[PDB]
This record gives sequence, C-alpha cells and structure tokens, in this order.
Amino acid sequence: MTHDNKLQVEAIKRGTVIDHIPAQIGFKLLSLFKLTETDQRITIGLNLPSGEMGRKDLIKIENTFLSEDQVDQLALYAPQATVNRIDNYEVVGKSRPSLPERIDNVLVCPNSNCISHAEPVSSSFAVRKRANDIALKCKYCEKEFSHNVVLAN
Amino acid sequence: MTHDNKLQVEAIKRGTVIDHIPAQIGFKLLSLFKLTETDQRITIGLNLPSGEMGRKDLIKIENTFLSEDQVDQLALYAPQATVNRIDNYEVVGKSRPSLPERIDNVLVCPNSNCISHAEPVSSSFAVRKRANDIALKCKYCEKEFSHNVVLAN
Amino acid sequence: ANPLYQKHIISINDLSRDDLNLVLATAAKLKANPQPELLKHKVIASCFFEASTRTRLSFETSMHRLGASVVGFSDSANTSLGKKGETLADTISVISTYVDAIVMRHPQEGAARLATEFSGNVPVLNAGDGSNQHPTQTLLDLFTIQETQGRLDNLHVAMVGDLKYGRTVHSLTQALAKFDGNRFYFIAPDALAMPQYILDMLDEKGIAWSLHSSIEEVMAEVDILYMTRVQKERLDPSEYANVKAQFVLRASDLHNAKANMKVLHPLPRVDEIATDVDKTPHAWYFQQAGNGIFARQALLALVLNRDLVL
Amino acid sequence: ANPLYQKHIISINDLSRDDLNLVLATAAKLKANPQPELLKHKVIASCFFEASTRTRLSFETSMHRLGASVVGFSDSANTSLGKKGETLADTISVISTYVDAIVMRHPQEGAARLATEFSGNVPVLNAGDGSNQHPTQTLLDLFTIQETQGRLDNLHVAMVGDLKYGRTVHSLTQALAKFDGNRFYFIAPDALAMPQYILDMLDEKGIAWSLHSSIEEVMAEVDILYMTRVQKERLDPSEYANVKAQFVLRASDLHNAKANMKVLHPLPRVDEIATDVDKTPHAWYFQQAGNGIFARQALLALVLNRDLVL
Amino acid sequence: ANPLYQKHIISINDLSRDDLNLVLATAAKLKANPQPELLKHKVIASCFFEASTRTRLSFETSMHRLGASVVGFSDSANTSLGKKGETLADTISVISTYVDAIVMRHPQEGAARLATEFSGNVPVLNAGDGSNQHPTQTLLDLFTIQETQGRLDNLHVAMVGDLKYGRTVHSLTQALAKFDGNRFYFIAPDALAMPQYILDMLDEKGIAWSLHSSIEEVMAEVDILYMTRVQKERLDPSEYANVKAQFVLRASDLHNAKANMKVLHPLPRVDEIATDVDKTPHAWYFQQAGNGIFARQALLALVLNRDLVL
Amino acid sequence: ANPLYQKHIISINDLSRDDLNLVLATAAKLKANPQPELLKHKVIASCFFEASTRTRLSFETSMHRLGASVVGFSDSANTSLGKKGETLADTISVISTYVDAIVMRHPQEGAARLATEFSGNVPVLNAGDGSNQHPTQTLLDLFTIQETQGRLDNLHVAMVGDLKYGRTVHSLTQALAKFDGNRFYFIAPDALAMPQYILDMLDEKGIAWSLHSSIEEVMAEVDILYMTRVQKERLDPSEYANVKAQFVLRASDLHNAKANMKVLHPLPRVDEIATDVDKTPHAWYFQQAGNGIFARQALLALVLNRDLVL
Ligand SMILES: Nc1ccn([C@@H]2O[C@H](COP(=O)(O)OP(=O)(O)OP(=O)(O)O)[C@@H](O)[C@H]2O)c(=O)n1
Ligand SMILES: Nc1ccn([C@@H]2O[C@H](COP(=O)(O)OP(=O)(O)OP(=O)(O)O)[C@@H](O)[C@H]2O)c(=O)n1
Ligand SMILES: [Zn+2]
Ligand SMILES: [Zn+2]
Repeated sequence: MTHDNKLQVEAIKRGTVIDHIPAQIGFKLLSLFKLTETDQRITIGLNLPSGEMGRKDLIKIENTFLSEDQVDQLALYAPQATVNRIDNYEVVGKSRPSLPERIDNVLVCPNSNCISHAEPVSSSFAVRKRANDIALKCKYCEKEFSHNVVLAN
Repeated sequence: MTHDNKLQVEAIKRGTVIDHIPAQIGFKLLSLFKLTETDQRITIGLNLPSGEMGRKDLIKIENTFLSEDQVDQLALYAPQATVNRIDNYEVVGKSRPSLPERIDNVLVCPNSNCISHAEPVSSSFAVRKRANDIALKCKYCEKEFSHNVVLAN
Repeated sequence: ANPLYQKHIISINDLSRDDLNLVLATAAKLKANPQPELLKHKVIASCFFEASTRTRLSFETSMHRLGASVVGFSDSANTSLGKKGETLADTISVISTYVDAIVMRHPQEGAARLATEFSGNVPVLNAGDGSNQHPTQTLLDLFTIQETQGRLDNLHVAMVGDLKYGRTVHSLTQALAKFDGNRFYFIAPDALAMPQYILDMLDEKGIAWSLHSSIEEVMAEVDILYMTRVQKERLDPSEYANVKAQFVLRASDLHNAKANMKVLHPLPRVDEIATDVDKTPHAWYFQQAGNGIFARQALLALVLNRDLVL
Repeated sequence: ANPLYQKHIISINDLSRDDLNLVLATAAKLKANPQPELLKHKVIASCFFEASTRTRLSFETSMHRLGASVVGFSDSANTSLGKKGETLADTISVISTYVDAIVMRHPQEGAARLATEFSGNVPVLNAGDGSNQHPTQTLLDLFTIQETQGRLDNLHVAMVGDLKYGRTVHSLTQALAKFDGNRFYFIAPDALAMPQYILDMLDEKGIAWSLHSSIEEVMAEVDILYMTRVQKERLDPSEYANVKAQFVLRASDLHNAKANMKVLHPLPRVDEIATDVDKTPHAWYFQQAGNGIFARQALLALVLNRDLVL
Repeated sequence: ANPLYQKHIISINDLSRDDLNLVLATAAKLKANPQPELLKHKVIASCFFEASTRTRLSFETSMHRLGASVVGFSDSANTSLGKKGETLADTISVISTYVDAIVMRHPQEGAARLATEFSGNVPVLNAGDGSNQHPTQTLLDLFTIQETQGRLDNLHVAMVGDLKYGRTVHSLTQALAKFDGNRFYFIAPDALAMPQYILDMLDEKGIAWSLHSSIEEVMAEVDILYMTRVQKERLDPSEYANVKAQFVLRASDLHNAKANMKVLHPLPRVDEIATDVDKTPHAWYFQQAGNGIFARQALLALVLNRDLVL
Repeated sequence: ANPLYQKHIISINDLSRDDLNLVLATAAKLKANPQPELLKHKVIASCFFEASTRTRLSFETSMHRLGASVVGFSDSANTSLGKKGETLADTISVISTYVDAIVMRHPQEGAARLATEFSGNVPVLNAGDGSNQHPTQTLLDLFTIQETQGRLDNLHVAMVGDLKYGRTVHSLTQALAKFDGNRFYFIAPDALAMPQYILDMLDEKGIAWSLHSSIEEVMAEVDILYMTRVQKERLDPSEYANVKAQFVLRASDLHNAKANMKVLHPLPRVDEIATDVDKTPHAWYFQQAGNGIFARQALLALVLNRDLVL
C-alpha cells in the first residue's frame, strides 16, 4: 500500500520483486519455476517501459522470500535481473543471480538415449564456464552439451 | 477510495480486462490461449481478494480487443468470467462467456489410439451440453467423452 | 453434378438418408447393367496400412469392374512405409500427388479423416479406421437388406453377438435409425452389451428396441438377423465356453422363421452360425459379400464421376 | 529411332547432357498432353527386392498412366525368391523371358547392371542399387529444377544435410556438373561431409563450390536448396542432438530468400524441414514428388517406343 | 512330521486356516533368524514355462537363501521342453528323476495339478497356472497383511481394479474368508466386477461385502487397499479412459486414510498408483515384494524338511 | 572400513587414483591367494538387460569363485522386466529387496546411476550403460597394463581403431590420465577420431599425445598397443575397405616392437588382429580376458566386505 501505477507499478507489503526480467522471460520464469502455485497474491507486469532494456517484465510475489539459490536458478534465463526483498515497504535486500553449480528439474537432456526421459527422476545438470559460454553435463548419461542446445529441447 | 480494492490500479485506456477468473485458472488461461505472446502491456493479478465471488485472478491486456469466438472458448475454464473492453478509460462492453460450438486446439483426445496424438493436427471437439455435463466429441476418432475426463486427460 | 461428387466417404454419420438412398439406387443399376469402362484411365490407390484381405480383394475387384487401375500396398507385414518417422500427413500429401482417389484402412481411429486434410481434391474413402467407422461395410449391409426385404424401413432387425465391440452393428444401428419405424432386438451376453450411447440415440429418436436372451424369443417376428462373431479374447476361455457361448445359430432354430427372414454376418464366421444353416434359403451371408462389389462400385462411380447416365 | 530406344537406364554417369535434356523435354510434353494408351499391351515387371513404397507406387502409377500392365513383387518381407540359392543372373534370365522391361531396386550395389548381362533385349531401369545409383530420382529432381527455375545452368544450388552418405546429392552434383556455370554451396556437419571424389571431379571441371556452416550465410544467393535427411545412426544420439542437429529449416530462415528459390527434399523428411515451411511458396518437395510421375513416364515411353509423336 | 511336509502346493482351496497360519508363523521366524544351510544338498528345479522375471527371481533367491542349488529355465521363444510332441507329463516324469522339488509356472490352467500325477514323491509348487492359481502370492499378501495390521480377521479390506480377471484378488478373497469377521469393499468398473461365484461363496460364510465406485467412498473405514492393474487389452482404449476421474490412486486421496492403512499391489503398477503415493507411510507394495522371500522360504522349508525347529 | 566398502561403482570418473590402485592391489592378492568362501551366503543379482555373454560369464564366475550365489537374467527377445509399463526404477526397487548387490548392463546411458537412487543400501555395479561407462573393463585393462609393464605411469600407450565410439578407449584414457607422464598415440581413421573432449582434458593435465596414421609409425616406441574393433555399420562398406593398407595387425608389423610391448583388445576381434599375432609373445588379449576374473573379484570383495585382510 501506497501509489501503484503500471509504467512502474508500486508497493507490496513485504515479499519479493524480481525486477528487470529481459522480455518474454517473465512468463517462462512463471511456468518453469512454478511461482504461481501459491495462495499469495502475485502481481505481474509484462512488456513494461524501462531504462536500458527499454521494455522489461517484473513479478511481485507477496509474503514469499525466495532466496539464495532460488535466485540462481534464474541466472540462465534472467541473469541481469534484481531480486528485491521487501519488508514493510522497504527494500531490505537486493540480489542479482549468479551461475549455480547444479540446475535441477527444469531442463531436458538432448540425448535421446538417456534414461532420464522415461523415469521418476528429476533432471540435473552440472554447470560450467561463466559468460564465454556455459556447458551443462547430465547427471545420468554424463554427456556434456552447450547450454544453448539444452535450451531448445 | 480505501477499502483497498485496487490500490490505484492500472486503469488502462483501451483494451481487454478479464476479471473474476475463479483462482488458479488465471495462469491456465495465459498458457492455453497464449495470451503473453504479444508485445503490448499486460498486468496480471493472481489470488486477489474476491470480496464478492470467491478469491480471483484478473488479466489486463492493453490495446487488444479479444472477442466473440475468443471469449467463448474461456467457458470451459472460467465460466464465471466477465470480459470488459475499454476504448477510452471506461467499460465500453462487458461480455460473459457462453459455451461455443467447437473447442479447437486447446484440449487433447483422451483416446490414446486417436490419430491426433502423433500427427501435425490441431484438436477439435464438438461441445454438447448434456444436461448435467458437457460431452466433447473428437472430430477424428468420433469418440464422445465427459468434459471432465478430457480436461485432465 | 451429383451430391457425392468428389466427397470424402469417411463416416456413416455424415451421409444423410438421401445420400444413402442414392448410393443404393446406383448399386442396383450397376448390378443390373455394367459399366466396365466408366473409370477408364483413373488410377486408384488401395492403401491398407493394416491388412484386411477380404475387404481389399473386394474393393479392388470393384475398381477393376469399372475399368480403373489400382496401385497400392497391404502392410502390417512391414512393407517399408512409416519408415524413418514419416508422418501420415506426409504420406498422403505424397500419394495424392498422383492417384485419383485413395482407399485406405488404418489401425488408428481418425486416420481417414486426417488423410482428408492433406489430400487436396483427391477423395478419401475409408475402408476402416480402428474401432471407429467402416461406411462401406454398412452400405453393402443396407443394400442387402433393401434388395431382400424390399425396404429399409419398418424392419424388425435382431442383432446378436458382441454388440459392445462390433464396429459394424454400431454403424448399422445408426444408419437404420435414419429410416422409419424399425424395431431392434439386441441379444448379447451381459459382458458384450450394446453400449449406452447407441441406446440413448435410439431413445431420443423414439425408435423401439429391446433386450432378449434367446433368439427363440424373437425368431418369429424377425426380418433381418445380423449375427456377429464374438472374439474369445474379449472374454476368457471359460467365460466364452460357459453358458455364455450359445449365441450360435443352427438350422433347427430357423423353424418358425418368416419366409422372408435373412441371416447376415460380416464374416469370418467361425462357429457362431453352424454350417447346416448354409443350406437354408435364409442363409444370405455369402450373397451379402457379393453385394459388397456393387455398393463399392457405386460409391467409386458417384465420387469420381460428376454426372451419371443411369 | 530415339537415342534411348531400348537402352538400360542404370547410371546417371551413362546419360549425356543430350540424353538428360531429351528425357526432360519428353516429360514436359506428357505433363502437358497425356498419352494413356501409349504402352498398351506392354507388361512391365516391378521387382523391388528391397522394399521402397514411395518409389514403387510412383513407378507403377507411371506405368499405369501410359496404359501398361504391371506384375511384380515387393520383398524384404520374404516373398519366396532367392529361395534355394537361385542366383540373380538366373532370376532375371527367367523374368526377361516374358515381360517387356524390368524395373528393379536391390540392396547390393551393381545389381541392375548385372541384370543387364542376362536380360537380352528387355531393358533394365534401375530404381536403386545399394549406395550406388538412383537415376530416376535424379531425373525427377532435374525436371523440378528446370520447370521452376527455367534452366539447368547458371544455378546457385545449396546442398544441406548428410552429404557423405546421401546417394541422391552425389548423383545430382554429377548431373548438374554436366551443365554450365552452376555454383555449389555444401552445408554439412563435419562428420557428414561431401566426399573428396565429388569435390575432385568438380575442381577438375572448373566448377565453383564452397563449404558453409549456416544456411544464413547463403540464403540470399540461392536458387535451389536441396535438403537431405540425416539418419541418426550415422551419428550417435548425443552427436546428432548436439550442436550438430541444426541443419533444419524453419519458415523464419527463408526471409531473405529470392522470390524464385525452391526447397527440394527426396523424402521422408522427419524433422530437418519444419512443418511451417510447407505454407511458404518456396516449399516444393511435394510437387517434386508429383514430378516423379512424368520423369518416369518419359523414360518408359522413350525406352519402349522407337519413335515418339511429340 | 510338520503337516505340509512333502505336500504339493497347488491351490489356496487346498490349504486350511491352520496350514496358512503355520506358513506365516514359519516365515516370520525365517525373517527373524535366518537359516542358510537348511536345504544344503537339495536341487530345486525352476521350470518357468511362462516367463516372469519378478516371480522367478524371488523364488530362486528363496532357494538360495536356504542354501539350495537351482537348475531350470524360462521360455519366451526358446529352449525345447514341452515342444509339441513332448507332453508336460513326460517333461515332469523325466525331471522328477533329477530333482528334489519342482517350482513351476505354466500358461494353461491345472498344469501344476497334472504335474503332481507324474512327479513321484517330488513335491511340485505352483508359481502360476493360467488364470487359476498363484498360492505363493496369496501367501505373501496375507504375511504382509498380518505383519502390518497384526491380525488376519476383523479387517476392512478394499480391493480395486480388474476384479473379474486379477487371479490374485480371487485367491486373496478365498484366503481371507477362512478367517473371521472380514468386511470386503469391491471397487471395480462394472465391466470388470468380482464374479458371482466369489460373491456367492462369501454369502454362505455370512461375510459382509459391498461394492463401491470410488476409493473415495471407503478411504476412511479401510485397513488394506489392494490395488490391481487394470488391463487395457480387455478394454477399449476409450472405455479405459472414460471411467469417472478413475480408480487410480494419488496421495491427495490418502489424506483421509487411517494411520495403519497400507496400499498393496502385486505389481507391476503402470499408472493406477502414482509416484507420490510411494513416499507416504501408506505405501507398502515394495515391502510386500520383499516379504515374498520370507513366504517362499517358509513353504520350501516345510515341504522339504520334516520337523523344522527354529 | 575399506574406502570402497558399500560404494556404487558406476563411472571411472568417480574413482580416484588411489581407489584404482586399491582395486589393483586387491586383485593381485586374490589372484595369488584365492579366497573361496569370502562371500559365502551372499546373493548377487546378474541383471543383464542387454545380453553380453562374455561379460556375463566373467562376472558370474567372479561371483562364484568367491563363493557367492547368483540369480539374474539376460534379455534378447525374452523375460519380462522393464516391459514398457514396468519402470527400471520399480524393477530395482523390487530387486533391491531380494539381493545384496546388483551387477547390471543396460542399453540406455545412466541406467546404472538411476538404479543407485532406487536400490536402498544395495550397491549397484555397472557392467555397461549404453555408450557411457564400463568401469570393470577399464579395471581389468589397467591390471593387465600394470601386471605386464610393472607400472601405470610413464607409459607410451598406442590406441587404435574406432576412437570416436569405443567406450573402452574413452574410459582407459581418463583412467591412465590420473597417473603421471603417460604419452598417448591415437591411430584412427579421421572419420573415427578421438573426440575433442578427451583431447581437451588431456591438455589441461599437460599430457602429451599425438595422432598418427599407421601403427607402423609408432611400433618402435610403444609399450601397450590397445586395438579396438572398427564397426562396419558406421561406415560404408567401401569406406571401411579403402583405408590405406589398413589399421589391422599382423605379426610382420611386430618385427619392430619392443620386447615388453603387449597387444590388448577388449574382444571380439573379427579381423583387425590376424591369427599369427596370437602366437607371438606380444599377444595378450586372452590373458587380458582372464584377468577380468581378478579385477571383478576384487571389486566385489571390497564392496561387500568391510575390512578385507588378505
Ligand atoms: N514496497 C515496495 C517497494 C518497492 N517496490 C519495487 O522494488 C523494486 C526495486 O527497488 P528500489 O531500490 O526501491 O527501486 P530501484 O532503485 O529501481 O532498484 P534497482 O536500481 O535495483 O532497479 C522496484 O521495481 C519497485 O517496484 C515494490 O514493489 N514494493
Ligand atoms: N479505465 C479503466 C476502467 C476500468 N477498468 C477495469 O475494468 C473492470 C470492469 O469493472 P467495472 O464495470 O468498472 O465495475 P465492476 O462492478 O467491478 O464490473 P463487474 O460487475 O463484472 O464486477 C474493472 O475490474 C476495472 O479494473 C480498467 O482497468 N481501466
Ligand atoms: Zn542425459
Ligand atoms: Zn480423438
């Protein structure tokens, strides 16, 4: 509670704001990390005006503080994004994602003979080599692929 | 003013506001009718207080008029949803969903032997209100199933 | 141009009374005066992705009796198609690039109707799609009822056998419901009962039907007795064998049958109709299979030909 | 008598420019005015010792559209031949004792040319022999390039896919090298590269070719884009899947393509050409398969007929 | 000697309440205080004329944890006995000269009882004979019910799935009906309902039973929920899919279950029990499969050893 | 306890230099002073979901020379588990109730690591999982290299054949790279070359390697020649045949080899090592196959026994 508006909507009473999501990544982050499976009030802004990116997305999840490694699961998709943690109308914390050492659940091994396809196991990849560009190794088949290839199917 | 309601909500100038989306169907509708694959401003609200009819969700999509056909597909999901267009800062039309003739694309044949499963086809089911339920008949296999059996799978 | 000109014959539910009568009036004329060169220079594809010998040999003799060429495959005996993930949409988009009509059988329900989205202007006639439809078996059944009973309405039709999984009784009940005042007797073991969606359609149209356990209860009133084969995998060995396996006709049961009554069976019959029934006037199952030649020739003529000289 | 009269069409390397132009000019006339009775009373054998449905159905419809009878077998589904050590020299010495031309596919390379030593005066047309030749797929490819581009010379032809094991790209590169000033772009993963004997033949004829990694590098200049399927056994699952599997066309890639550009593919395509490419003007793979009917009818006409009335 | 000593174990119908308790008593002792050289020097034959990897490995591990030696086979498309020529009776007459006990599984009913008339004094233990009996599955189910609930009577047992054809549910109802005061709830698709004979038996004993339609209807009063896999082949794909919101189990459905309620399943479970059930306290099908070792040890020990004092 | 006690043996990447030396140390002692009742009362399961007679018999003989009992299977066209319905995960969850250790070979990669998450405290040993790992082959290769050369570092090792796809050569290079100063010579057909990742790893460790074209180029500096079978299916018949005067081995080629040079091969050898090599002192592939017994005894002893003092 205070002013809201939409060009840069305003103030939730305690919770998390993931601001500066690239664009079209917001709904991916909602789907993939199933941030919606909450009874708390979420407010989401898609394709918004901004300083440098120009148009961006934002997600405000009240009463949940997702942190430390939840913020890192975001790094592959929204690396420049800030995760403001709010207590009592004040940003009592700003995080940025950093590359994790494990990305569970969200990816699909491109190797069609991998056993992970058919079974009640969650996908898991070891991650390596920051920003010259990322290789992911399946837990199970131990094949290493380029992240851009895993991120297509 | 303050009986919080809105907290200065995003009065959009021109567009479609879907309101009274029954809770948890809010995200469903975004996915299924791919409403975020647009570059215009969307502002979504999930698990908002329905001081009148449940708890609810609401999508505001600007400079977009989603009509007639588009509105009726939502009947299977949010039967209790009022679409409202806006052309210059207030309601120009307020439309309820009614069950359509056919539901295309979004829905899967329950029948695993249906050919639709393995092919480059889009689903079509003919809708029949069988006074208790809605029966959906597949275009392809011509098997008739309770809308409930179809809506999980 | 005739109404069926260049239509896809995919479901019985799509043909109106008038479409069913036209086909049956054209079969009657080709049975009486042959037209051996009517489809001359037409090439038809006979695609049986699932093998069905009986239906193939009749569909192709029908094509051969109107003068057309046939190319094609029988499979489920791995004749190299569906090889390296070729979709059915892509197979039909290539076969319709050079034949004049496609006749196809396929194991999945819905497949002839999908062929239709890819074939362009080449008509698709369905020879069976999974447990869904088989129009051409219903057209020959109807033709045989008309020709032996003189009408398609006011009939007393008994349906005996596995009514729950028999694709042909389900389609014939829906075709005969197109017509007036027919009465149905269903005689099936409890496990193989006529499904509720058929029964509900009949009630909604005000048509009369009833369940009986013995053909003896009904023989006297019956005009058409359509028998079906029970497949013993639908039951277990001892179930089949038990007091359930007497849905079988013998000559002694036809004692009181009307002079006009006929016994019809899509075939293979293995033991539900005993061999001594064949020597009776009422056995019309083989003559029913000969009538498949003119019901299919008439459909091929009406579909490929815009005007017929009757 | 025409030059191809009673010739055996076994390899592309045996047909001269003039032979390739004659066939392509005759296909053009049969496409424009049909000759439905030209091979009347001829009987042709369709021997596919290895099954290939797509090619059989087209070769036989072609025989049926010129009025000939077809007898024959599809096998690798044990239709009793090669039974008790019968040699191929002996099978062909008996089949040529009663048919007028043999059309054959066989798994070993060299087999149509061996049939030729045993057939006498009955011509042998090859429908594929192992990894060696397939003239009739190259003739239909050439026909489709001519008919859509207006010429067979001065083309900018890109070849994408598995160039190392794709029997058809190897033959089309040798046929297009018959002609003048064509330019080639080869875009293949490193493991599936265009073999050196092709490259060496191109250099020796002074023809220009180059390797590229992305179709984006070349789209703009391209007239014919001949895509091929990679078979994932030629690579391993993870190799295929890796940064290697993007030799796949989508609609968004054709943005800057010339108005005349066409996408050609022998088929089955499984996923190298995405389904959204079909709705573009540039998708010509199905029309390419329809053109197989007239390239093969023209070869059958020129081979069995000594004089044609054009 | 012990009552079962050197006895044939063919049907549950043949074992009294007391024989079932003696087995369950022994098996709880062999579980507690293992006896690894009890059948030292015995050779048991594992004749699986019908493959079943899971039942075969549990028996052979039972033979080996009591120190016995094992010879035998399995036969999907393989190894010669029974042939067609060789009778079962002669296979057994020969094998009962080699071994000390025979465990056999065969596809035709009563194959085990026929064996009994040819094995001399060699005991034969039935591991399944068609759709008739499977006593060692009922023996481990009752051990798991006794071990979890503390008793075998005054139980509220729910059975779910294919009740018409699960051989294990037919057996388990006869077995639990030798004890006192059990109430049965049978939740099945009415096409797959408990046959009138189990029901007619239950009534003479005065046992209470009821038929329900969803597990949700009884979740609250129930002690054992015995799930069975519903077999798609005896169903239509579309029948299979249209039953209610099914009869499959998920943890959501368990929020209601009593604290000591367990879910049993003979396995395999394809989809009727979801993965989330596996992590609740109520999940007991894997433990149930491990108790198979103790039930089958017990039966072997009592059959081959005269007086067993453990 | 010993470091490997009750540990899963899934990948070479997971075993340190020291773990590899502990295994090789134990295996030389079990070779010297055999201990036949070490696993008395253990039941090991031999789940070969992918048949391999040679690896299966070496493991089972290993289980039996240490006195263990064995239950299990192989599955070419046979015996039911995994089915399609039955997950691997449920096969393992059930089997890990019966046995004390699981040796498994499966066709999809990581099947072994998935097993690990379902076997409770039951160790699983990977006998091959698709194209990923085969640790017990690398364990016996290193035992044979150590046993013949006297050391595992400062070796001049040559690897020949299909380097792109031999899983054993990928593993053996990672393993020999935990030791110091090894020089690698990789003689492969450039279509079948060592993948850049083995090479990129070798460079970070500073290990020296070179790529050659014929064994003749290195015959003289080499200590181990590890031959691999080249797999014709990933080659064209004509490609396979045209490589140089090959990369096959004959005694003529050995006239040059050092006195302590040995030729290793995981087997089968079809034609890359000629019969005359077998009679020279350099031939060591059969001895290599016998050391499989000692490497697999060692791994089983350390996994199942806490403190092993031999
Ligand atoms: N109770 C509040 C307070 C702030 N915000 C959100 O917090 C985010 C960023 O925090 P802030 O430091 O207050 O604004 P910025 O300076 O823009 O932070 P940054 O520079 O990291 O973007 C803004 O998007 C704002 O909407 C909020 O939703 N609710
Ligand atoms: N410029 C405007 C005007 C209205 N609205 C939205 O349009 C919706 C229409 O509701 P309205 O007719 O204004 O009053 P209600 O009584 O809430 O409509 P209903 O009877 O369906 O509850 C409201 O949710 C409001 O957010 C908007 O976003 N921008
Ligand atoms: Zn993987
Ligand atoms: Zn369907």
